[PDB]
Amino acid sequence: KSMESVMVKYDATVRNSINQVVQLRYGEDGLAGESVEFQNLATLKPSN
Amino acid sequence: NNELEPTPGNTLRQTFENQVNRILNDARDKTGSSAQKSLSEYNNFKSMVVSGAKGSKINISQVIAVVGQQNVEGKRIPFGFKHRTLPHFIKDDYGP
Amino acid sequence: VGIRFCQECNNMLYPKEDKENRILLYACRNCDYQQEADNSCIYVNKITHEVDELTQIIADVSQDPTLPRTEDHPCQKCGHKEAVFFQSHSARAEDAMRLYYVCTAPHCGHRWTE
Amino acid sequence: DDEEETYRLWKIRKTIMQLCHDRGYLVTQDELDQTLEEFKAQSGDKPSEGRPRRTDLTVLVAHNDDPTDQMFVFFPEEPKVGIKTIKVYCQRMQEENITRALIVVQQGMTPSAKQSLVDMAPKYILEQFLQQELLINITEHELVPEHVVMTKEEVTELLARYKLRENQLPRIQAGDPVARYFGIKRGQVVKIIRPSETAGRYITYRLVQ
Amino acid sequence: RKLRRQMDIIVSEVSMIRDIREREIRIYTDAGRICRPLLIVEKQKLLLKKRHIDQLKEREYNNYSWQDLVASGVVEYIDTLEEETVMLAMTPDDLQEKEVAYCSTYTHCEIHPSMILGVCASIIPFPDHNQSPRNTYQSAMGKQAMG
Amino acid sequence: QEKMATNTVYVFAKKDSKYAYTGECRSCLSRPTSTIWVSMLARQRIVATLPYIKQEVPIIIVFRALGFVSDRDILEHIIYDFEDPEMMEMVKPSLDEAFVIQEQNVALNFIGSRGAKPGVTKEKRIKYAKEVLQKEMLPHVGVSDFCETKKAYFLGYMVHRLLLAALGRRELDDRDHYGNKR
Amino acid sequence: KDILCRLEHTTLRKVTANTAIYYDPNPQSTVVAEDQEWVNVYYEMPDFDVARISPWLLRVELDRKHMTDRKLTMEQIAEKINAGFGDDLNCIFNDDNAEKLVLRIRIKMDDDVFLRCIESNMLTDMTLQGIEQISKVYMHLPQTDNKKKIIITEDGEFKALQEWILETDGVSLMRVLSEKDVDPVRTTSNDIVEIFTVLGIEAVRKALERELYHVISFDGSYVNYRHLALLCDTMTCRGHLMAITRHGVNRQDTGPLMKCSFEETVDVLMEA
Amino acid sequence: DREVLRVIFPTGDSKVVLPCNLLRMIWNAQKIFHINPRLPSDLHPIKVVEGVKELSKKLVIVNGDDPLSRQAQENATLLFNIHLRSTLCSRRMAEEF
Ligand SMILES: [Zn+2]
Ligand SMILES: [Zn+2]
Repeated sequence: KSMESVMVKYDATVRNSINQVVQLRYGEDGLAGESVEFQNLATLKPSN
Repeated sequence: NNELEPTPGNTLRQTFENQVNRILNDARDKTGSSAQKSLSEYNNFKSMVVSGAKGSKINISQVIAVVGQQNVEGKRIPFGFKHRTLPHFIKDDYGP
Repeated sequence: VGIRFCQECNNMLYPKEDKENRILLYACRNCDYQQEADNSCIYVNKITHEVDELTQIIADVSQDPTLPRTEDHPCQKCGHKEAVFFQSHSARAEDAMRLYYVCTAPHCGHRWTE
Repeated sequence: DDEEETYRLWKIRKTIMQLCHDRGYLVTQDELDQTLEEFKAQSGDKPSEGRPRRTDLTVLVAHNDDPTDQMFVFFPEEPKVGIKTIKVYCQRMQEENITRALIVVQQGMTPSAKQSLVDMAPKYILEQFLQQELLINITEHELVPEHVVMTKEEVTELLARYKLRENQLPRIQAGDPVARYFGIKRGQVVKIIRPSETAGRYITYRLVQ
Repeated sequence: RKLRRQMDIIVSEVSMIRDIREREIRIYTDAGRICRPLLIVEKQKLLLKKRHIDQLKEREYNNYSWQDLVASGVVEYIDTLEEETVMLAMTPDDLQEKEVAYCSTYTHCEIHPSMILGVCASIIPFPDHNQSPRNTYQSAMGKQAMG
Repeated sequence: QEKMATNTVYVFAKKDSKYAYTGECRSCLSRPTSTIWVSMLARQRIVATLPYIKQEVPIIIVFRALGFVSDRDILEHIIYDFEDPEMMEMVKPSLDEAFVIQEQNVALNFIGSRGAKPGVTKEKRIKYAKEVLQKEMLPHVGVSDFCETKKAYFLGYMVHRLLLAALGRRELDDRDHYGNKR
Repeated sequence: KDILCRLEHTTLRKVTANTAIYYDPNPQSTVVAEDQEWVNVYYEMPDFDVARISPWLLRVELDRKHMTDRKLTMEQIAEKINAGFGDDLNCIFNDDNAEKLVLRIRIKMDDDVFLRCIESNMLTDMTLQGIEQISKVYMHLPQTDNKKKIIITEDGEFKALQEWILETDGVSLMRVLSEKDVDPVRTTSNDIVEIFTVLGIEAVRKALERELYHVISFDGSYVNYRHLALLCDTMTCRGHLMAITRHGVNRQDTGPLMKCSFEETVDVLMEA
Repeated sequence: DREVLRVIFPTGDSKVVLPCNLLRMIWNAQKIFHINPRLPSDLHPIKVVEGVKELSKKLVIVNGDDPLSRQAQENATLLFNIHLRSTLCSRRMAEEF
């Protein structure tokens, strides 16, 4: 009931029913949560 | 004989219960590991657990070795009677 | 220490100070009757409760058939082998597992702790 | 006694210097970075019946754009501040023709003096700061992301780019501790830059209401 | 206790409890109290003997029954809060005999440990080899079994 | 139908309630159930919630209304051993709270003032409280006016059990103990 | 351990063995046996036995175990009592040599009644050490990398260090952040409203996100970040903590038909 | 990019959720085109850098030519671009893939 109206608009912005901006891009990256997978950066951990 | 030293931050009852629970959990885990090691390659319990279809290593341990400690509200079985669990046991009996 | 009662009316004594004289006395307000006090303490408060329970526990618990009993610890005065043991009941102490012992014989009311 | 009060005063002064630097006021590197021993030597160690009385501590700093716009920071002598004391500060403020100032209250302020503060708002703006709030810089906490006060031109560009009316933005209330730290007005828009574990970085815009 | 066991002027309905530490003695003739029969143990020996079993095995055409067993002082009714003062032995042949003794002051003995189950749970074969939730499911489903 | 047992004193402890300990005795002579409560207030003093009476009443006022003027007799019914100072220290504030009432008729008027109404006259006010204390207070102990002494003992036992609960000398009664049920 | 003792709330009751009120009319002719041996030291050149001094004596005993566990000083206790109450009590106290650790206190309300009230105030409220609303403080070395300090070495590697951390029962975040040698950057609490009132709204956003992630992933399950982020953003969008209840959701400026379908059906339409 | 990652990810947790699985994709390419790791490669190292640079322009989350839009696009695709550059390193391409 609290979230029922939150929705991705055609601006790719996330707005509620009053058009108030909740997120400027969905998920802060604009990607759907079903096509993503786990991966390794491979640059973070190594020694210099 | 009041020889048990209370762990910092924890009451004497808390550390006594912790030690007994530690001992019993170690026993149950050792017995379960032994039972799992004793399983043959033809055992259907192992064939079901290894493939992950249904059941688990604790299920095998309880079936073969030891059902284990029984807990009420995350604690060992309380004293519903005055100072004992059932009328068959003696008062002030903290044994397993 | 604790309550004392007036003789004239069986009511509480409570303390008053002899203003002209600097001696404490007990005076029951329901009458004139007075007592210069023996108790130079009027109020004491055992905040830490370090007290052992030997006075609260009593010899008749020796007759409880559901209590455990061992021959290991002998009584001091008679040395009868049988002695029933049980745990503390004080809610509020630095310890919670010490055993209170009572001599089991019908004619030796004697008690100890370990 | 006296050493602890000195330590508290040194922390408060350092936090106030960081405050002024973050607000865009000309603060020299030495004033930003002052060792405890240096502050102790400058202001004379023990405060109680000693050289750092509270009135010894007041700060005048100049803005980078214009040196005419100057901030005083006051450190009241009294555990609680009254209308009389605030009127004395305002009289001095008018005599020095300055427009902005802070007050560092040791315990708290009477509501009548708070109302006196807001009554002055179109003329002279005074901001209350409790002593404990200035004992640590909340901006350096790990939970607080980067805050940047936007100019009116930047706000206009933002609203033209996203075609947003001002009320459609996320909001931040004026009583927010970060909004108190940056001295942010009703109607201004803040820019928050925080790291994200999906994108890497994310910018949020809050309207101050 | 002697009068209750002799049924003389105290009905076996009546429960008597002595709380030694609190120095109280409570007697209940009240209705609604749940109770169960138990065998009396005197010293380390049951009061139930081979002659009682012989007479009960010849129960037919002997007018000797459970009421005659009660009147002999062999079995006793005990309710919930009298059990607090009762030392129960799970079985006679395995807790009355001398060992490195757990207890020697046993006062009562269960008839059979399987008497703790209800009507629907008494049809379960090997109920001690199962998980308790499954026993509950069977107890619930037995009321729906057709016959 | 399962229900709590009657005529037996129980002691419990509520979390948020103004009382640290609440002793009660659901009493039945075969009739609707006349529950007295005897409670100990938190930050300590003892008050009673009598049936058909508006508000709490101090214990000493009730005891004096029962006909026991003297503090010795009241504490002798409450405390069975005068050699224990902790019990005296626990009871003392309750005595001090009800000092302003010293006469039995004054106590009866005090109780009647908190009745279902104050009666029309001093005699009807005092009469209503006497009827409530003889008919509605502890009916299983007795109903004939001689039994007030026995009623006093039972009330003293209730208070004594509450004091025992307050001293930690006894364990609080378990409500799900199936022997406490009928 | 020093920080632990400085952080934990300790009342005078915890270190007090027992208390007794005596009648001790004259300074020198005391009721007690040992106090003659310091009463003489105090009254042979009497400190302020200049006005009259009251017949009623208050006498608190202090357990040595608790006294030395918390690194207390009887001089510290006397200073704190005298400062908290002013000059309206005279404090007489022993050197640590005395085996029986005594703090002899002397003063409309009657003398003993006021002195009993003093005792009942001191035991409960004296607040000897630490920060109140802090019941207990636990100290331990974390085994989990999320509580272990992880730093970058000179080779650019990630090295995990073990340092002592404290976990309190009860929350007062501001004064703990004020405390000497407490790390202000990383010190955090699990309370959301306390973080609000201390650090602001973005801090609540992040802390609420962390709490939700912890409570969801403690079971071992995994939930995508986007849903947690959306929940936190919706709760913190309007600038204050919008609880997901009838109050927080129906105080949004939405249509009355949306509100009547959640938890306040008739009242919403009546007000609209 | 390594410094940025070390700022973004303390504790050094390298597991990240990203759209397309580059290692699996490279392995797919290796198997589709029958690539022999035992033989020298014909891939010019300039083309690796140029292809990465041109691909990074075609992954648009925020569409626009304003500086604000450019900054938004960079913040949106920073992590994925860093990962893409790390995996499509010219040396890593020449040695492993
Ligand atoms: Zn008298
Ligand atoms: Zn003996």
